[PDB]
Amino acid sequence: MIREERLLKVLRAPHVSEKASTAMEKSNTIVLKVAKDATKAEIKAAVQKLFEVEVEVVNTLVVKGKVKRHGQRIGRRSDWKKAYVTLKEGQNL
Amino acid sequence: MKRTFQPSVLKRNRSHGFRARMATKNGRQVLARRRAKGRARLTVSK
Amino acid sequence: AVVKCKPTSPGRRHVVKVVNPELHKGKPFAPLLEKNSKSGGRNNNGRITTRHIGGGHKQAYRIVDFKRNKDGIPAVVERLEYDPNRSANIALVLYKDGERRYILAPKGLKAGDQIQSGVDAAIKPGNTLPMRNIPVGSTVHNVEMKPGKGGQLARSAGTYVQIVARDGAYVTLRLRSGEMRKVEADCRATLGEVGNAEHMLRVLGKAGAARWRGVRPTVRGTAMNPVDHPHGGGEGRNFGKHPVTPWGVQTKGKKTRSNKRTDKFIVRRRS
RNA sequence: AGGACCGAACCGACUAAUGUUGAAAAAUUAGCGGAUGACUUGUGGCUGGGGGUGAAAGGCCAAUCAAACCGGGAGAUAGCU
RNA sequence: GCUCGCCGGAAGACCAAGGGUUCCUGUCCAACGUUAAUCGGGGCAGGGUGAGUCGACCCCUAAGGCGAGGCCGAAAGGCGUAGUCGAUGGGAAACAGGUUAAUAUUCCUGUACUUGGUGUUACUGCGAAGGGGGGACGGAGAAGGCUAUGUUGGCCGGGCGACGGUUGUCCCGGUUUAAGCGUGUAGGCUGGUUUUCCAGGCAAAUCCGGAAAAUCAAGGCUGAGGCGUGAUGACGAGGCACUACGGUGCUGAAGCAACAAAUGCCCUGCUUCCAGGAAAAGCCUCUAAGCAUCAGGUAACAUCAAAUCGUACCCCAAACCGACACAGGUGGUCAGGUAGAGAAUACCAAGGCGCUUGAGAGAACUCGGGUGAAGGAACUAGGCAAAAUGGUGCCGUAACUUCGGGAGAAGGCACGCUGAUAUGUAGGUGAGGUCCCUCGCGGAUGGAGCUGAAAUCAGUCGAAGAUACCAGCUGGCUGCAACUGUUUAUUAAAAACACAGCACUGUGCAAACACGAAAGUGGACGUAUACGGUGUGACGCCUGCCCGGUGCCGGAAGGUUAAUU
Ligand SMILES: [Mg+2]
Ligand SMILES: [Mg+2]
Ligand SMILES: [Mg+2]
Ligand SMILES: [Mg+2]
Ligand SMILES: [Mg+2]
Ligand SMILES: [Mg+2]
Ligand SMILES: [Mg+2]
Ligand SMILES: [Mg+2]
Ligand SMILES: [Mg+2]
Ligand SMILES: [Mg+2]
Ligand SMILES: [Mg+2]
Ligand SMILES: [Mg+2]
Ligand SMILES: [Mg+2]
Ligand SMILES: [Mg+2]
Ligand SMILES: [Mg+2]
Ligand SMILES: [Mg+2]
Ligand SMILES: [Mg+2]
Ligand SMILES: [Mg+2]
Ligand SMILES: [Mg+2]
Ligand SMILES: [Mg+2]
Ligand SMILES: [Mg+2]
Ligand SMILES: [Mg+2]
Ligand SMILES: [Mg+2]
Ligand SMILES: [Mg+2]
Ligand SMILES: [Mg+2]
Ligand SMILES: [Mg+2]
Ligand SMILES: [Mg+2]
Ligand SMILES: [Mg+2]
Ligand SMILES: [Mg+2]
Ligand SMILES: [Mg+2]
Ligand SMILES: [Mg+2]
Ligand SMILES: [Mg+2]
Ligand SMILES: [Mg+2]
Ligand SMILES: [Mg+2]
Ligand SMILES: [Mg+2]
Ligand SMILES: [Mg+2]
Ligand SMILES: [Mg+2]
Ligand SMILES: [Mg+2]
Ligand SMILES: [Mg+2]
Ligand SMILES: [Mg+2]
Ligand SMILES: [Mg+2]
Ligand SMILES: [Mg+2]
Ligand SMILES: [Mg+2]
Ligand SMILES: [Mg+2]
Ligand SMILES: [Mg+2]
Ligand SMILES: [Mg+2]
Ligand SMILES: [Mg+2]
Ligand SMILES: [Mg+2]
Ligand SMILES: [Mg+2]
Ligand SMILES: [Mg+2]
Ligand SMILES: [Mg+2]
Ligand SMILES: [Mg+2]
Ligand SMILES: [Mg+2]
Ligand SMILES: [Mg+2]
Ligand SMILES: [Mg+2]
Ligand SMILES: [Mg+2]
Ligand SMILES: [Mg+2]
Repeated sequence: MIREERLLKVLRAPHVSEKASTAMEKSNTIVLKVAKDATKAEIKAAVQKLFEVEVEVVNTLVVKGKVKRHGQRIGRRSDWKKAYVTLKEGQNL
Repeated sequence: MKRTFQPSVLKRNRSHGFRARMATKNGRQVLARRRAKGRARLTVSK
Repeated sequence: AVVKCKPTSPGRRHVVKVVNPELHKGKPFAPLLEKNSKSGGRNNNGRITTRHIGGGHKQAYRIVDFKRNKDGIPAVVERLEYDPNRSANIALVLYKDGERRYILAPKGLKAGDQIQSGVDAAIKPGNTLPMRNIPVGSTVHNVEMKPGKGGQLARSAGTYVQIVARDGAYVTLRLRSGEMRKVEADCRATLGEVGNAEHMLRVLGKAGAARWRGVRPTVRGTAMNPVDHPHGGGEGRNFGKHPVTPWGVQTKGKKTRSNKRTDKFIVRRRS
């Protein structure tokens, strides 16, 4: 069992893009932004408890932040974690 | 032609990395000198 | 067997090889094998301390029983074998209780022969006895210098020691060098000569054959500059000085033994 | 069988021409040598400066070598310009 | 978009290293791009990297590193034991099809596999930091069996030709399918099983090693590929209906055989040689302490788990190393057609490009090439450069020689195409049918079909048949070095260095010697048939006289002589 406070912390934002929408349509997959240290098990538990849907698998990747030149100064956006959450064909979250 | 710098990340870290500096008192003195100068990058580590 | 190669190429013209038909053609006895990597003449400071060492063939170390301290259990010779680590051949013997060992193969020893160690061993080649029990005049090899230490003298191919005298607790030995030395009578010796006496009749034939044995080229002192050898320098071939080592010690006749601890045991120098 | 032979890859570098504020702070083109061996190559490791390493040219040791580079003694000293 | 040209053992494809967003989309053209730029690896913005099986991480060790105590050293520190790290090596498991603008062995579809934790059942001796087996290993060579792959035929669909012919012996295109599971083959190694005993494997062992008998004569291990299933699936040339002209989607025939064939596989095999060819764990097994109807082990079924990190893109290059969008450098894998010995070379396929200034003109001169009357080294320091030779088969080949060589010495002849021998020969491959049996992926016979040199004869074209690319100049005398090698990275490749061989000399092992204030380490887990130093330098014939000088070795009567007293 993972604690409720952790589950409330792990999920960050739903990722909005056309690939995410195609995932939602074709494969019944939602794409979320999660915490950099959120494991697959915590993501699954948090989606089930917080979105009240049945999950069978999650897929994760880490996005590298880009380098941006702002006013000739060099900066780098933060890395973030993204989850492909497959709902088991009966939920429609 | 073949030039003098032929990069290897493992060899770089083993030669000049943070742990290699810490392993001897002379390397620790290198680190003290660089800290006192105010260097942003102490070693080649990152 | 000493056979000369036919001059079908310039590197083969002068090759003379020693081929022993009796030697085992298979793999060595595995549980009696240990690995040993090469040092290149480098010590633990990583410096060359002995020049002209490096490369050559990979070799596995064979554990050879120089002590010969299974007294009273007879052993039978199974097969002769090639040992890369030494000039002599070795013999894999099987003991009556099931123990297998490697020994230095004496001259004449072959598969099926019986060997035995201990004080009551029969006087025949390949048998080990204390030199108390070995008559004056016997030819022996693998001689111990201290009781229980293991044979240390006369181990190369075709070598042997002559027992010249026995007085008190010491025997007087005649060494290959010609030196007459005293060793304790409790020290063990093996009857007979070391085998492979034809080993000195080999001719390597070419530089590569010396390289196969881990020997790197020797560079003469007079061929280099004075900064790195006392023999160096000159406009053309010039010498004009007494020969010395790379470190300046005279190298034609000057004596280097300095051991007052073991001087008492040396009956006469090799001359 | 062979430090065997001819010959690509691969390792090299004998001749000539070009180039010489170069396409290149050592190359290009045509020829040239070795090409199962004392061969060649990847990865990692060891040897540190009067020290290493050298099939030995005072060669090589990060385009630096009859004593590396960096900092310090240091504003060395300069009857010289 | 149509032509043209270039690479194609790469200038195509995929990786590792290294780089780090350069990847895809929209938008902009100041600066950057050696010119313009609407374009870009440029500016700006958004998007994009999905894993139980790939890799890391992880288990295990090599060189080597560090190193509790320890030994040593003015301090700083050096070495090293038990240990603990350290891949470039060993160790569990996934394939095919489809899909995005950009990811895929990761998503989807289908079909699989590995290891672990639990739960129940049934049988049941479980247990190591220890014993043993195994893992587990070289170079070279030879042959057989295969496969990737290609070619042809058959089969299916389509065509009847911009100019003479083209319903045929014509033309074009396709003809594909994995892991897994079942089988246990070509072939490789090895005799089994069962009793009793034992100076061995630190203790013990039924395990390994040894010894003595019986009995039987076939058991065991390994093993490419084929076949069957996987698969009535998928894919599939082409047809059809829209289009945003990029593509969306539906349907979809045949999908076979023969022959050739690797540098890949059987093969960590076999034969042979000397220079004699990792370690440790996983794994199998054996027990000791111990527990002892418990635990734990095994077999079946169920169920749960397999985390984390990497994954875009370049990768012989405009993205890495070279200050550059630099004719340089950069490890591994893949390997089609015709000709060819070939991974040479020429022309092509798949695929990728025309190298980021162009337009004219058609002077000298420079660069890189083509040809040249007569002469033919007269050039020059010198035949420098250039010209020339160049293949295969057969004939033929001197001095000298260490008998191997020299030698491809030199020199010469044949060489295309067509027909015949022989409607395709000798050879290779091998089906149907028949016969046998310890019955099958069997033995023997039979040879259809397929594939296919070399030669001889006759004829025939051209100036020329090894016609292009490609591809030795040869010979005579002589110095030096025996020879293959090595060297002044970047003006010297040699006669210099090395070398096998020879000799002198030191060294008795706690060796001499070398690196170290030292402990230690190398020499060497070597032992005088060994190791170090020095000179000479294959081999043949040889290597003379001098010990006055210097060195070294040996001697100790006498002279001299330190600290000390
Ligand atoms: Mg030597
Ligand atoms: Mg020598
Ligand atoms: Mg010189
Ligand atoms: Mg000197
Ligand atoms: Mg002279
Ligand atoms: Mg003189
Ligand atoms: Mg050769
Ligand atoms: Mg040659
Ligand atoms: Mg060239
Ligand atoms: Mg060659
Ligand atoms: Mg000089
Ligand atoms: Mg340099
Ligand atoms: Mg100096
Ligand atoms: Mg001063
Ligand atoms: Mg000054
Ligand atoms: Mg003056
Ligand atoms: Mg950018
Ligand atoms: Mg782009
Ligand atoms: Mg403009
Ligand atoms: Mg511009
Ligand atoms: Mg851009
Ligand atoms: Mg992942
Ligand atoms: Mg998944
Ligand atoms: Mg080690
Ligand atoms: Mg300590
Ligand atoms: Mg240490
Ligand atoms: Mg470890
Ligand atoms: Mg590795
Ligand atoms: Mg892609
Ligand atoms: Mg085939
Ligand atoms: Mg090959
Ligand atoms: Mg990729
Ligand atoms: Mg350019
Ligand atoms: Mg380039
Ligand atoms: Mg290369
Ligand atoms: Mg080519
Ligand atoms: Mg072409
Ligand atoms: Mg012109
Ligand atoms: Mg010209
Ligand atoms: Mg011409
Ligand atoms: Mg002319
Ligand atoms: Mg003429
Ligand atoms: Mg003429
Ligand atoms: Mg003239
Ligand atoms: Mg003239
Ligand atoms: Mg010429
Ligand atoms: Mg020419
Ligand atoms: Mg002359
Ligand atoms: Mg020579
Ligand atoms: Mg040569
Ligand atoms: Mg060179
Ligand atoms: Mg030079
Ligand atoms: Mg040169
Ligand atoms: Mg020692
Ligand atoms: Mg000489
Ligand atoms: Mg000479
Ligand atoms: Mg003389």
